[PDB]
Amino acid sequence: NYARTPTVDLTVQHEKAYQRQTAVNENIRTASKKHVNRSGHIRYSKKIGLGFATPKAAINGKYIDRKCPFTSNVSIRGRILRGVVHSTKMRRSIVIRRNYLHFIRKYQRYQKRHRNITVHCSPCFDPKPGDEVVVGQCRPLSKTIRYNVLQVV
Amino acid sequence: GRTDDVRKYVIRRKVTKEGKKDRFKAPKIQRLITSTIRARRAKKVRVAIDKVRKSAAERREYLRLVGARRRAARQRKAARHHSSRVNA
Amino acid sequence: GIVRSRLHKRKITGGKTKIHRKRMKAELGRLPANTKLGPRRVSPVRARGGNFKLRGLRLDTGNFAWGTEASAQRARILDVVYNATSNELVRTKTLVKNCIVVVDAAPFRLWYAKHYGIDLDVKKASSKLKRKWEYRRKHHKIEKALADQLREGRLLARITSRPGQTGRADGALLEGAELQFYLKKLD
Amino acid sequence: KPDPHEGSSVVFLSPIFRTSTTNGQIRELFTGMRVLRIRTYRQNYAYVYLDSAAAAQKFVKEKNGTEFRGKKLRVALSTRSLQKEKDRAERANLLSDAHN
RNA sequence: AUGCCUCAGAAUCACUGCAUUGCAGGAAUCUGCGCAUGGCUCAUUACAUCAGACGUAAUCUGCCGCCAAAAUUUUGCGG
RNA sequence: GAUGGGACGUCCAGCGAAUGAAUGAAAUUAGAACCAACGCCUCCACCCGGAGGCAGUAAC
RNA sequence: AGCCAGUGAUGGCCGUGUAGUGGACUGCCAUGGCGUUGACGGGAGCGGGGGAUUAGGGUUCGAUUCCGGAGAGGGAGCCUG
Ligand SMILES: [K+]
Ligand SMILES: [K+]
Ligand SMILES: [Mg+2]
Ligand SMILES: [Mg+2]
Ligand SMILES: [Mg+2]
Ligand SMILES: [Mg+2]
Ligand SMILES: [Mg+2]
Ligand SMILES: [Mg+2]
Ligand SMILES: [Mg+2]
Ligand SMILES: [Mg+2]
Ligand SMILES: [Mg+2]
Ligand SMILES: [Mg+2]
Ligand SMILES: [Mg+2]
Ligand SMILES: [Mg+2]
Ligand code: NA
Ligand code: NA
Ligand code: NA
Repeated sequence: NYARTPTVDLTVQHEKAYQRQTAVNENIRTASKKHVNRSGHIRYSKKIGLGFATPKAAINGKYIDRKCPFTSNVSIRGRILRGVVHSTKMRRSIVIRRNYLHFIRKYQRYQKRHRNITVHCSPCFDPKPGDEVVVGQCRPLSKTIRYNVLQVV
Repeated sequence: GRTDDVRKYVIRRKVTKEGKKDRFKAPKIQRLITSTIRARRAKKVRVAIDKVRKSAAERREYLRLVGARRRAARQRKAARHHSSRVNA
Repeated sequence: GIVRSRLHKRKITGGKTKIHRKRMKAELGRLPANTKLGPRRVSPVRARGGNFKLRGLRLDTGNFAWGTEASAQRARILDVVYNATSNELVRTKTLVKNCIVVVDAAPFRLWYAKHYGIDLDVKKASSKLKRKWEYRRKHHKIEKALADQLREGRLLARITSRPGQTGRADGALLEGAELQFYLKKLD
Repeated sequence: KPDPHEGSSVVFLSPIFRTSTTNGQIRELFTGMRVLRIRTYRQNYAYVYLDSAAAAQKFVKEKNGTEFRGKKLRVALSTRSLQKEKDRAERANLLSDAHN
């Protein structure tokens, strides 16, 4: 008689506005499984360029993250860096630290330096301080954020 | 009225210049349409329509080339499958 | 005037940046349109590189899409009922992107009758159209919330265009869990 | 490189609508000649086999462009030899017998 | 010290030279393009500017190159 | 009466722009049996009506 | 020797504005961000290619021809393109 009625998730819809992916329509039931995960839900995911694999959490998850490299319109291009997780206090953001040696020509010796960078982390990753991450350059996402986490080792 | 000569109704003003006979000044008439201008207007449309027709010909030749290559590939596949069937 | 540069901002260290050079035309901003709801009124703006932007002021109609049926109709907006930014926008009746509005449902009722033969003029149809209706209705199902709203005379939709940039108020009807999410808030 | 069409006794009718024509009205089109099997192929064309090779030559004549329930009835000659169809049929029957 | 006329946008100067109801040159104005380049100086300025390496899949782009174009019931006459 | 086949007529169907839907590939296993209608091949010389099976087979 | 948050400081959500990204900007939410590897403040100073002095390592100058930036007494606003 009538089509079945879905229900709100209540574990991801905890904001003032309805959270949704802009790439697919969750209300369309089509005969082709173009964008369908193992659970049968409609979910959009893609492969980023270089030799990086899309995590299974991204394909089979339920978060939204309109800033995610694997499930949104953010594109990775530029340079690739590695660092050490320094702090994970902000929401969906972490601070990584890069340590390097600088060469002083007059004394023929090295000295230690460091630099702090703030990056965006998708919910498919769960880094902790002391971990090692690989990040890739993207378009400006905030006042100080220019990188996205691609892999946690 | 329409289709009436206008080339001699234009007035001429006499300028009495010393040392020679008076010059007569008449304006140049604008928007005078002759047979050469009519042919010039009509050539533009026929040249334009030939350009779009020769572009349709170029598209047809490209489509024929694409179709011929796919026909050959299907024929080769059918021959392989046909040979496999009769070798059973 | 208004600028969009980072020169007036503090550094991450908290220090103050000493500004040399003046303000450039390439980084200007402009005053917001603040589109209201009413008889149509627009104002052209000459943007960079030529080209014209249209400022929406008091729009009242647009094209609204029925996503499930992949159609659209031209309908008149009746009122604004919700806004995720602040209640002040709902109170002042401001049309912006993602605003929740209601529409008159008359065009969508007419389309449903002429496509499926169900009336929420039908009996005067050709036999081959009647046969086509039976096929379409064979494996088509409407949902509770949509059928109730179409009978009532209004249904909810969200604005999909940016009225202050293009001067158009277009949107999509609400369906699925999105309809349930906003119905519970509107209670 | 001889033409493979003459001496065929098989004809081709281009605009024949099998959903509004039936075989009885198709056979009426040729009345003075004995008719072998008739085939229709859903792309609106048909094949008609005739007994004598001496036939179907004046049938191709005085019939190209004439009206047959509309559509102008384009008609030509086709190879489609009946003898080769019979051998294909008995080979298919033999092949199906081996399969089952 | 920034203006620009060719065979090829617009001359009835009551402008000039020859002819004798024309042929040329054409002051002035309208139109189109440029004046955001060049030249000068070094006051400001340390997550700024600059240099080496990279991006714009986050965008705009006249002049220049190679190209493209099948929308549109108009006009005359008799009503 | 047939999501039956052909005509006839009556509204749309150009580039660019706005909103919504579809396309923008696949690359982790091998054989069978029934019912719906779709395509072909054989009969009973054709037609009539009334039978029985997958030789081949990019799509239309 | 501590700096940053009324009035944006670091991040998140829906938007506005821009040619376009972005706390660039409005509303709401969390307590974050930087620092003895010298932040914050002060002094001198347009940056570079390069010049001077040459065992080697170094020290010092670069307003000035080329490249980049900024300005037209001071400082603000804008039209046409
Ligand atoms: K945003
Ligand atoms: K210009
Ligand atoms: Mg001249
Ligand atoms: Mg001018
Ligand atoms: Mg200059
Ligand atoms: Mg460089
Ligand atoms: Mg036309
Ligand atoms: Mg100075
Ligand atoms: Mg210098
Ligand atoms: Mg000085
Ligand atoms: Mg000098
Ligand atoms: Mg000097
Ligand atoms: Mg200047
Ligand atoms: Mg002075
Ligand atoms: Na003229
Ligand atoms: Na210096
Ligand atoms: Na310069």
